[PDB]
Amino acid sequence: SKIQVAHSSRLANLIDYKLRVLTQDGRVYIGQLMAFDKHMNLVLNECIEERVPKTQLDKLRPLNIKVEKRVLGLTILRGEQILSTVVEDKPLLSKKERLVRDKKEKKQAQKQTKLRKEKEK
Amino acid sequence: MNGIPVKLLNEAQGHIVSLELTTGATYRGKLVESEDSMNVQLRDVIATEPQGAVTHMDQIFVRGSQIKFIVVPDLLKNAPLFKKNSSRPMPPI
Amino acid sequence: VSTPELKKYMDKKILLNINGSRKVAGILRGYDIFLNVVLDDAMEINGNNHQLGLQTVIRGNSIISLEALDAI
Amino acid sequence: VGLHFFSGEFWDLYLEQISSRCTSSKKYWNVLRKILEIPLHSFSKFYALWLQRIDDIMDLKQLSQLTSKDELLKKLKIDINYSGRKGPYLQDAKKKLKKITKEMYMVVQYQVLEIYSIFESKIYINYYTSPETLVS
Amino acid sequence: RYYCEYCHSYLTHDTLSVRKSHLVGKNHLRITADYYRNKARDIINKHNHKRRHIGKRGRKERENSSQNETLKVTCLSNKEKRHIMHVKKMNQKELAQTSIDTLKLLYDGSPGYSKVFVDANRFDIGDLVKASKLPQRANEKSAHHSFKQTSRSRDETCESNPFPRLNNPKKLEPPKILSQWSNTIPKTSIFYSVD
Amino acid sequence: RPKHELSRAELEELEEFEFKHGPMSLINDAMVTRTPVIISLRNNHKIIARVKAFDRHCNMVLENVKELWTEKKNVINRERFISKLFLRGDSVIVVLKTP
Amino acid sequence: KAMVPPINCIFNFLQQQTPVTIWLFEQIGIRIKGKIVGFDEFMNVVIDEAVEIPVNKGTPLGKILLKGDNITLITSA
Amino acid sequence: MKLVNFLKKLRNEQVTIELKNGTTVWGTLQSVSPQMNAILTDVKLTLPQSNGIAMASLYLTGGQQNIASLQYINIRGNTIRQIILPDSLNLDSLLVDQKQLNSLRRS
Amino acid sequence: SALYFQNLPSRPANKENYTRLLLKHINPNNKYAINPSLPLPHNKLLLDDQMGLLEVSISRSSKMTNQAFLTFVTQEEADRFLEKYTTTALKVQGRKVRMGKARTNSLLGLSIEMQKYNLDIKKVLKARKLKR
RNA sequence: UGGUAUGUUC
RNA sequence: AUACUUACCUUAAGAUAUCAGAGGAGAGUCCUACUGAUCAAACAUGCGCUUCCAAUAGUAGAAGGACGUUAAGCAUUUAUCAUUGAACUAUAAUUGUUCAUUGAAGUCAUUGAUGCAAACUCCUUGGUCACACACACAUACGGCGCGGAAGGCGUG
RNA sequence: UUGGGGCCCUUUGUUUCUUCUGCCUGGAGAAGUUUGACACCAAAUUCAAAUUGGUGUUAGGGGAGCUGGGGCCUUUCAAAA
Repeated sequence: SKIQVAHSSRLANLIDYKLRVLTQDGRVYIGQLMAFDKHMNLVLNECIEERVPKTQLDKLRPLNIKVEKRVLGLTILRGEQILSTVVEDKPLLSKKERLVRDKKEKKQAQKQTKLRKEKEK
Repeated sequence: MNGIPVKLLNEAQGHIVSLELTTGATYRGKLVESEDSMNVQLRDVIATEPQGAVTHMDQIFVRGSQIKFIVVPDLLKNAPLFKKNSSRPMPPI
Repeated sequence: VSTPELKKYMDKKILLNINGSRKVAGILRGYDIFLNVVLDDAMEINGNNHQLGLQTVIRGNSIISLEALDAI
Repeated sequence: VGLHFFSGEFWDLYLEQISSRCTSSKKYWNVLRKILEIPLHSFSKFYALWLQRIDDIMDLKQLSQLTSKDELLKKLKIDINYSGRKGPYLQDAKKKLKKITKEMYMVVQYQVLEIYSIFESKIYINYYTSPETLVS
Repeated sequence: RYYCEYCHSYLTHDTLSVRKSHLVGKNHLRITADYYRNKARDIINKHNHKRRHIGKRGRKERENSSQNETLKVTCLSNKEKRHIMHVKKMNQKELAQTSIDTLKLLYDGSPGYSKVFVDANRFDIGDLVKASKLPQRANEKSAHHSFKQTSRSRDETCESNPFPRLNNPKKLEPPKILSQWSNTIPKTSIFYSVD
Repeated sequence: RPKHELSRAELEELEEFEFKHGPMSLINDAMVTRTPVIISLRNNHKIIARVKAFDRHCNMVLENVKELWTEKKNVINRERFISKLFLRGDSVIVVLKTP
Repeated sequence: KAMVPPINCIFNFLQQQTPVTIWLFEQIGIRIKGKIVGFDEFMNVVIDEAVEIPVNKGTPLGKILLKGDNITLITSA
Repeated sequence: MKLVNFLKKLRNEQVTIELKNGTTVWGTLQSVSPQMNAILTDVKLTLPQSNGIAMASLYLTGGQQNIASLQYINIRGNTIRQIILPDSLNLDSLLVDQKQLNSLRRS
Repeated sequence: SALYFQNLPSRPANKENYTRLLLKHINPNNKYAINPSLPLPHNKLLLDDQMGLLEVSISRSSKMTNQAFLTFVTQEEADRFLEKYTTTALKVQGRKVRMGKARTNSLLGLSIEMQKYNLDIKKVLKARKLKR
């Protein structure tokens, strides 16, 4: 889908990407990751869960496929019953804009620590 | 140690969430008290079996390994667990 | 690590479900950190009835959830 | 039952379910436009939602959510695709739609005020007590 | 170790009995509720406008648009727009907090008022009301209010209050109207109403 | 003896002692005498191959793999020769060593 | 009365030496009847005088060290 | 003596992976977690001759138009059944086990 | 048999993607347009599309970034093209195109007509005179 | 050598 | 905010990239602002590199949807068992046909569910950019404009 | 400084860095800017007002000086033909 996912990136670098994560059933969840852990428990913002019916599976066996989509919103999915994750869609704001946003967050956090040091005195 | 997702599951205590089990039964109700092992307890539970029918339990308690996922409300979209550069105000000795 | 919060189910009738249908209704006498459930006066419920002895202990691996049949 | 006089809770619940479930933001306008012609008791909450949702508009292209473009071109003499400085154009749109809403508000206000001040301010019991009760 | 992201308070080794007691205390409740209110207010109040795309418009559109008319722009001073936006914000929050409560006060003398509308003898959600009473472990919270409770029990029957008009009811509230459009009310009523 | 109270950083020596004188005597004999073994897996994938390495999870490196399975519809046997393989100990049902 | 943990429940079940019905996994699995003589922390239960009956003609089995990962339910027949 | 460190020395190796569902994945390795959560790029995956769940998992990953060509796939550890390495790589030099050599020298 | 197409979209950075786009916008439900990841056949001095549309030709020169050329089987396919459209703006990505008969036909047109190679030598000599 | 939460008086 | 009482708790460890050589410290271990090589991160930087970036010489269109309409569209499929009574086909726990008493749960949905197919409308995204409305190409296309988004390779 | 022409004003709180005055016969004026300031939410103190806990903002473009790096040309030293 001409996204060109990064060639040397991991889960700390794939954050806030619109993932298309596959499970053991095939119940594909599409949404933005915002956190993970050692067991790969993924929170998913604006997530949608898509499946294929049993009648559509005969047409899928060797065209249009009518998938069943349900809307989950902000969910938190476990890492046991998942199989694979890919990157489907890029986020809204770019890498330089995320860098400027992270510098603003660091400056705001340093200002908050200076405010806590001023309130402690 | 614990991690961000179990802290997020412990964050939304006392809110209407929706579980799905590994069998296919979807629960929905108010979370009583979540744990680090995700063995979560719900109240005013409405249940949908994988056969299709809908029933109502009063006080359910599901084990964490038999959970497909759980849906938190959308106002936890903006949480301080999601902040990457939040500094730490002087941890004690 | 953490003991599960089954303190509210101390003297109440519960109903365990086992793996898609085996509904064992009993009275919770005790638990562990493994969700192994001790039930007094167990009863198998099928959609018929079957009695399961005086006391029983049920492995937490096959336990999915449990309905609190009695009011709290 | 949707034409009930004291049905403010029903229509508040139905607009809440449309605003929570629907994502196209079209059925809410249709139902609220229907409510702005129904003589309800608690009616000014729906007019206040209408007036603050006119204020919550973002561009001229959402005026097709209200009516069709030919009814805007004929009755209000306003075009959706009129490109240029759209500031006072949208302000004049808000003023003319507020005038039409004010006229329909006067009509529905006279109807509800007549029904209340003549009829509905006298009936005190609206429930089934018993077969042994007495009504004044 | 445990750190509360809300209260900015640390803790000892992570005990469930201490962490459970931390989410009940009033300071964590105040900080958490204020943080959720401010984050919801920020994500409502953030006017994420679209990035504008201006193209080189057509010739005949320029000869048509620059000859029809020129509209008038209205604009206000700083204190006027500040007061108007503050009144609009208080109107939006009082519309978001309000709800129609006519069916509760309109079926007040109904024989099943103590089984549905009392909200404590309700069947499905009455145990939730009876569970968390907020048991007021402070003596000042129990000694502050000195009014009656008026707790209607479920066992109230139709024998009590047989005639609803002898026991003094309330006249129903009038249909409220918009104060900005209150000058167009019919000033002459149809019938003569006294008092 | 409890596992957590043995020692620190000397558990690898006990793991090697269990490797030399425990149930690992067959995976050790196959990697030093280069004999072919037959591993039956949890999806009928029988592997005839020589063992190259040992793991605590029974993760086994196999060289000159001749694998065979059976499709039952009707009954056919399908085989494949794979040069290098890294097999997970989850899939392993049983390991047989020929003399 | 009091709390009875599952390890002490199996320990009292061991002391009393009641007749035991041990269930297992689903339809492939076969229900066993016997008497408990030993167990451990991973619930590997040792049983004696074992007669197996399938899910709805029993055969004797002897003495069995039944592993933990297939044990589902234990009752006193 | 975990052999995941053997796969950590297998960066930029063009391998295949048969999963437990039955899918064969042809692609180059980029990185692998010590819990064997392996990421792959320049991937085509194929379900051979069936399993309808595996066909659903094959199609519902985007980029089908039954060989599915995908740019980047992370694979969880418990879904890996087996991984086939290229025969041109020398196993005698990549399995030197320098951590095991340091553990033997520390004894 | 070359046709000059003018007022075409400017910048798709790949040439074969613009070829797929143009063969999609000439006729819907084409054999090569409905199926991506298909190797485009090259025709040296094979029918690629129906209605006689043989191939296209674009360039990245700064003087004619928008407009491009197309070539057909023969003059009859071009006459059928201009008799099927007959002064009607065919739609592409956002704009209306205009077609015409070019003053110089394609080199593939010379390969078709002469085989019913000197002009390539003349163009090489003209390029040698221009690059001097 | 301490932390979290709660109730009184100034 | 100070002062005091009460309820719970008072901590799994070790380490911070790898290989080779030289020196020092009483076969094994540690250190070197010690030296060479590989790898990782950060900041710059360049590769006629790889992909994409929406008409305005019009009233359009690309990507993703509608949890939107026509649409109750068209074609199919199901909507509980047992005992007995008046006849009964009948290997069943009278299964089948018409009517009923009784017994246990008893998804809503039949305007339901699946498949098929077209049209209309509306949402989020962009460089809606700088010159020109132009005759190039077998070594198939002067990729030799200002940038932005994603990525590869190389250097400090 | 004035005048003319073209575009934009959705900047929807009419520039959104903040405050005040003020605007479509116009697009402006004054002040301040990281141990500070501005706006808002929640509360008990029974109007207003004051106190406490938090949230978000403090921006964009151009220019002089300094510095890091990339490319070309010139001068000088050391080494190899």
